[PDB]
Amino acid sequence: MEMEKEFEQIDKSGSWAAIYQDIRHEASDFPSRVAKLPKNKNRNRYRDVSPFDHSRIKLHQEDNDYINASLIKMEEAQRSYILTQGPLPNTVGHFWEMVWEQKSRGVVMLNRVMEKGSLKCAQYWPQKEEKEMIFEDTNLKLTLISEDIKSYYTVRQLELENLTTQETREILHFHYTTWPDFGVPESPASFLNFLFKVRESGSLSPEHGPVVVHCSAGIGRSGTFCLADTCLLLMDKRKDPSSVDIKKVLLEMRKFRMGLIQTADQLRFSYLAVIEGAKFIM
Ligand SMILES: O=C1OC[C@@H]2N1[C@H]1CC[C@]2(O)CC1
Repeated sequence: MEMEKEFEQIDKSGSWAAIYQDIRHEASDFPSRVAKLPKNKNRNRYRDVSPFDHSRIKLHQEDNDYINASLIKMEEAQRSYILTQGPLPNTVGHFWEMVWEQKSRGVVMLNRVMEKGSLKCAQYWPQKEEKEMIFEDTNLKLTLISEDIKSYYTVRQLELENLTTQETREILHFHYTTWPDFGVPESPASFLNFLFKVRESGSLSPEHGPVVVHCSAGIGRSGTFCLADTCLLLMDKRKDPSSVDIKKVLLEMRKFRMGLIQTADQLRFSYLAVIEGAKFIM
């Protein structure tokens, strides 16, 4: 079925939970043996969210190459994404090592450091120009260059220096700051505006490594971001945009990381975002 009228048909019939459970039943199950090794316990935020072995990002290190991060490679859309958990106190150096080694231009953050009165990820970037951060375990230096605070999101320019080689690179930090502590946004308008700002920066384009996108677990809000982006790109590429099947795209993405889209409300919000976004594109 088309999307907008399939949407109204699920609303009128109140069957979002059943649709979402079907997706959960059909989703891929691949091994995640490296994630579960005892030496990696303090590298995982949640015991039930792990990268598959076949798609995990490897650190360029011989001691321990493990990070909780997955490469989502979308062949028809010609887009790739790295989805990862919010960094932990003992993985902030690994996080920036990955950004460096994968040649990423942009980092997309969809959570606040504290939500619901608890810490959802480490404070992993510097908050003042004159107070830079050094990660001694991976030999990187990170400096805040500029910050632009808007009503729904903040964009930061960062300098990452590989201290072994003295090479430097400019990284863009796109921070969506207004996702509610509970539920999903009422309108997709600010989320779509944010997506378009990330696109306009070059951070999603083939002349760079894959964008790094995270929330707390790296599957819920993060899944919504890449699902909406890929569906909109396919609607532009194809002769028949009504042939784009959001459930099929989501199942394709779940071949590369488990659990993408965590609730039926996040599934409905993803439909809403793609529907509204397709009208603005034209
Ligand atoms: O190989 C790809 O690339 C992208 C996904 N896919 C097939 C199935 C679902 C898609 O979204 C479109 C066709």
